[PDB]
Amino acid sequence: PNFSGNWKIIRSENFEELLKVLGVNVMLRKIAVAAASKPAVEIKQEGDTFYIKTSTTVRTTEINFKVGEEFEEQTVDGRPCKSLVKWESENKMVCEQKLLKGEGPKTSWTRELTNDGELILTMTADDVVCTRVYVRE
Ligand SMILES: CC(C)N1CCC(C)(C)c2cc(-c3ccc(/C=C/C(=O)O)cc3)ccc21
Repeated sequence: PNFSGNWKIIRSENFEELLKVLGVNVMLRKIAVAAASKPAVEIKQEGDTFYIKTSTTVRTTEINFKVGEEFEEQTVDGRPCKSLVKWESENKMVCEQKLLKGEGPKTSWTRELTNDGELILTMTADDVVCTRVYVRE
């Protein structure tokens, strides 16, 4: 079974720490943390073609990409960035991000499928590592 699914979060570490290092102020961090507690995550995968929708009441992100072909999205803190996703295996994709404008910490994300049917999202901003684990429902 591939990345396709409706994914439900079961673990999170260091989400607020991630927003902190990206310069998001306390009140905005509190809104984002509240929204991130209960996201709806939709992934449709066809080979290298991906649709990923992460939706909360206050902020929804939808990206369409092909692994290996560059695209524009936002960083986790809403900064426009150039993205490129590569395979590290059939079960792990790694995305390197470059800001369009301004200055800021180096950002990246990884999505990995475990043999036990979990999805692990890793988001980094310089030193800081945020891990979110999802299961299908
Ligand atoms: C003030 C509100 C509208 N605001 C602006 C600042 C920013 C971009 C940091 C943010 C981020 C989020 C947010 C929520 C969930 C996720 C991730 C969820 C997931 O992948 O499970 C990412 C960002 C929500 C809300 C939010």
